[PDB]
Amino acid sequence: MRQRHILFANVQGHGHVYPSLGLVSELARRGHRITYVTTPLFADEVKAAGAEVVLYKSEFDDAETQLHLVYVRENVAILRAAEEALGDNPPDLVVYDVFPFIAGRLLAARWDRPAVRLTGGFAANEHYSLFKELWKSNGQRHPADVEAVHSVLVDLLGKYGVDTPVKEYWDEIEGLTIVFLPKSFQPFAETFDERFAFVGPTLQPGWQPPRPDAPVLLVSLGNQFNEHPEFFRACAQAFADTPWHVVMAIGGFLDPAVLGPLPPNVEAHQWIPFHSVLAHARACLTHGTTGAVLEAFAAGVPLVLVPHFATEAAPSAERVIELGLGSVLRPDQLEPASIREAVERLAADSAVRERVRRMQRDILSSGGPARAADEVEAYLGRVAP
Amino acid sequence: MRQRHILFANVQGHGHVYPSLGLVSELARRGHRITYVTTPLFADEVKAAGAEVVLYKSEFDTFHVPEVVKQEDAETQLHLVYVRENVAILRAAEEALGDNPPDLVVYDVFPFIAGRLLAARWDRPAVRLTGGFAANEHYSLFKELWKSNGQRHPADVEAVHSVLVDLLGKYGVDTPVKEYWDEIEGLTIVFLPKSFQPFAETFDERFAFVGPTLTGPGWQPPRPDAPVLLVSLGNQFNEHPEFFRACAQAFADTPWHVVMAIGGFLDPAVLGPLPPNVEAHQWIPFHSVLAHARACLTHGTTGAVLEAFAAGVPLVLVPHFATEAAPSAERVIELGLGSVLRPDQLEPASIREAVERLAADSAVRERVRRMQRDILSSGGPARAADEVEAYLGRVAP
Ligand SMILES: [Ca+2]
Ligand SMILES: [Ca+2]
Ligand SMILES: [Cl-]
Repeated sequence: MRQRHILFANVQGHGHVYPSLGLVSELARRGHRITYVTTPLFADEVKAAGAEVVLYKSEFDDAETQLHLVYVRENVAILRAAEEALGDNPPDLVVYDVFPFIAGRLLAARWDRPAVRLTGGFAANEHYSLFKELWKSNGQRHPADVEAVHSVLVDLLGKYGVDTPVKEYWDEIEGLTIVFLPKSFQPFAETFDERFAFVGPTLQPGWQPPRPDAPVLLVSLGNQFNEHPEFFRACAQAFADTPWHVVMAIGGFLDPAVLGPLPPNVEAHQWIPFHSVLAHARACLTHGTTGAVLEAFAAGVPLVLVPHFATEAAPSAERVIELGLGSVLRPDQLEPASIREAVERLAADSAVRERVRRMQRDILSSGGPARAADEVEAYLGRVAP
Repeated sequence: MRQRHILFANVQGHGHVYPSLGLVSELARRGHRITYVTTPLFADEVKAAGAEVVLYKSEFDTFHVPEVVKQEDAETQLHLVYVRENVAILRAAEEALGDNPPDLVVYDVFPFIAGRLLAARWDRPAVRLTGGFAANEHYSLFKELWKSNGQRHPADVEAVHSVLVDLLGKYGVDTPVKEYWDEIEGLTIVFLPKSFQPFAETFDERFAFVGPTLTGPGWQPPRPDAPVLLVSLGNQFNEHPEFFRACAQAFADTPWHVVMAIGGFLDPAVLGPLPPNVEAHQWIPFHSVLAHARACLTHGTTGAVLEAFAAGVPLVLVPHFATEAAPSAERVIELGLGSVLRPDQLEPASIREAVERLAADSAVRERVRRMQRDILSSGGPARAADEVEAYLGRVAP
């Protein structure tokens, strides 16, 4: 009955953009006007999803204070991009990813508009915060307790008539937070109140196994920038002369020729349709970021993780192990025979398999992009009648 | 809505199964028990979508080699295999569900005889699905095809008619065969945007035009403003390496960057050395490439067409590569959303000039952008699930 003008505040990067786009499309499907702040790198992708784009220039084009400060400057960059573009015509709603939460909430404070937080990672409240656990494990102070960071945030927050102490503002919970995870994957899930919606992951003729009885393995380390020909060769060697059929997605940087001849039961591709392979897979060998792990569990496929290939993968990998949904290979266990052994043990573990099938069920019932849009619209109902 | 037991009856084949799958998942998300009739070839895909599988044995396992080179009555044989395939699905579903029928039968248009007979015998409401044009008293793609082929309606062929009268009678149906064939379902979910439908204005509220299930490690172009062409002929069982080589030749030493998706049956090594601005892959993520593309050169199946238009990319069509592509291809040309190349028009220079002309055509550009908006506003699986749940509310709450 109402068209809403909805502004997305998001940082550039595959991991931050991709999970959001299903929601952007479902809201545009519903007749809402989507504006989305991003860089030229993701502009075309965001427009294809149905949104109008506001371009910002990314900063990513004492080491931790510098990581902290640039983080602040990136929020400032997105903040100023959105203000200049929208100007004397505020949107109805600000939806922002956790990374630019400074930008998002300040836009909402400056326009007097409600906001929604988006997260493709674990939710935070007073009982669990992944960010607090990370700072702790690295012996870092909370950024708010860092003078140089604290100083800039005081200035920034004052400009926007915010007098809230920096550490508290930092820890405030949004009116609504859409969490793109199934609830059972969330640490301390039971403590998370009504303002948190665990909606799960957003998600060519496809690939078909050449031999219908063959156990299928998917190997992927994402679309890496740095190249691991050695690992893919070791995987090829590991499953040569076994009943397995192995599909290796090597990304857009590595030339499949580089891997040399492959046996007939191993295939390598820069790009593969992941879900079509996972639908047939008995296991998946992967880096273990949140995205990768949930795609596998959405298809009921147990995991062997190699989290040293992905820096973000640590918390997600840790959770997989914690829940008994997969195993992990250390960098000293990457000889072909070791890879084989780990994959076979995991694939044969019927306890892990049943846990993963229950996770598949929890993903399915989570609700997806349609529910995430229903949540957005419902929220707008409450704070904007 | 309370959990319902919903049965999907579908034929095997990517073009029939894939568009249905978004709806399957969205219904399963809502708590519904989904059972889905298919073959082993698609059993994994359907299970991953959230359905339990009832297997059937396809006539097309062994009707591969009987009809390739025709003797006289090949036309009649084609109709008879269609009927047998409907019967294969009907028998499998009845055997599997036995004395415990589902609450609702959702059938694809190809097995409509199976779907409607299951619904009659079980005394249940039914929903029709189609990935192609809807039919009513004003328009029927099949009637136009038979007409253009100079062949009789299958109901007017003696061998087919006799089988069908007998089968219908076994389900307490004495409706004349041709009349029955044309009856309109209580609800039809059409996976097309309404504007793409011929005689769209004549379709009443029993037809929901929900559009294609939408698309979306991302591929990036080599320069920000590189003109990008996507070339795809689908997952061709046939080797057309010459065409891909011709495409590569066409754009060598031009600023274009060409991405060729050659499918899972062709080794890209077969193509030989490619120019540095041309890349070939068995699989590519179509959406990532289309988001940057200025044009798409494609066979013109309804699936591939709507994918291109979802991204606002105009098409150059080569429909002779896919017999299934003629209706969609003709619609694209009729609407001015693309051009077409014939078999004699496939020399490299012909390909390059055709693509350049199409990509520069502002009028096409604008009509395609209107089609993109239609598709984006069509509603998709969430709307399709809403329509199914609402229909249940009315006819079997
Ligand atoms: Ca891009
Ligand atoms: Ca299959
Ligand atoms: Cl129809």
